[PDB]
Amino acid sequence: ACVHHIKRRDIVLKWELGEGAFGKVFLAECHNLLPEQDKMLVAVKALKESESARQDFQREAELLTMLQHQHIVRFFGVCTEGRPLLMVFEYMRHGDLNRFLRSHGPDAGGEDVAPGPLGLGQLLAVASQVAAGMVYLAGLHFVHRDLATRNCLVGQGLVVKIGDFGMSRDIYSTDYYRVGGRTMLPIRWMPPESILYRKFTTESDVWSFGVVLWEIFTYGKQPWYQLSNTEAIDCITQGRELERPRACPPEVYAIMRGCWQREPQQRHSIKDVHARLQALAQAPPVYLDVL
Ligand SMILES: CC(C)(C)c1cc(NC(=O)COC(=O)c2ccc(-n3cnnn3)cc2)n(-c2ccccc2)n1
Repeated sequence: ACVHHIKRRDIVLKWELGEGAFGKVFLAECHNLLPEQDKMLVAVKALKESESARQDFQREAELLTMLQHQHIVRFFGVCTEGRPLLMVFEYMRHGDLNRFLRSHGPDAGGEDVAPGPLGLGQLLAVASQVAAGMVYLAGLHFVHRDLATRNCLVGQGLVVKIGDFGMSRDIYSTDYYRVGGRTMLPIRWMPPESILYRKFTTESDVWSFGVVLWEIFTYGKQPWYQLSNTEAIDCITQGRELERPRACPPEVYAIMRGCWQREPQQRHSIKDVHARLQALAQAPPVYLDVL
């Protein structure tokens, strides 16, 4: 295929970062990858096992290459020469966004972030970048089907990027409802038409962003954490909706409710939601203090 390739001798593994059921991730040095950077760090996902998995690897590499954008996960290329098959990603300091949110919550500094909880303007900065990525995917008419903070990485300078990780099914297994045997539905992020009728569209993606907007202002709490999976399915289908968090100002909770309209056709577009959040994010301290 028309993906970029990387020679094994340029890659040098340092240590393991994480281990899913279908993939290990390592930190590694990569030589001669970029022009200005002779020696840079990278994340290296190694494929596990099977003849069926070799095809899924192929599909990922193609999708990732053609769907590159400032706020989508950065992908350099593969290493086909000799097993195991490697995928080279850009290394992201702070890990996934859920972990980052939990570590800087109201439960009581650093290089990238001030001490204590994240500020209103900092929270809105994260919401805007995640929103910016969904405008790009909506534009090309690709549906994510599993948008959450656990599938968002954070880097140096608090740069946030959207992805889709198989490690999330192991680390955050509680966030999925198992069905059939090998299927896993993230019911707490899904709209009514997805749960009942099993239809996923761009409108079903906006609902999930509303739930992602709720995650951020709760500093990474699970939606409907008090309810079990079956209790949560009853709750969403019967039209009951999440509360406004303590950190969330009224103006921002209006944007969540905007995403949560029952009939899909009456929900707001992702472009208009981004417009509000980016405008709100870049607003001056005088405006945001009275917000
Ligand atoms: C563009 C979008 C969102 C539609 C998409 C993206 C992916 N694939 C990924 O996200 C994969 O990423 C990593 O494996 C990864 C692991 C570890 C790291 N890192 C840790 N520390 N630093 N980096 C960084 C990436 N898709 C996919 C498509 C088909 C099948 C499966 C997945 N679909």
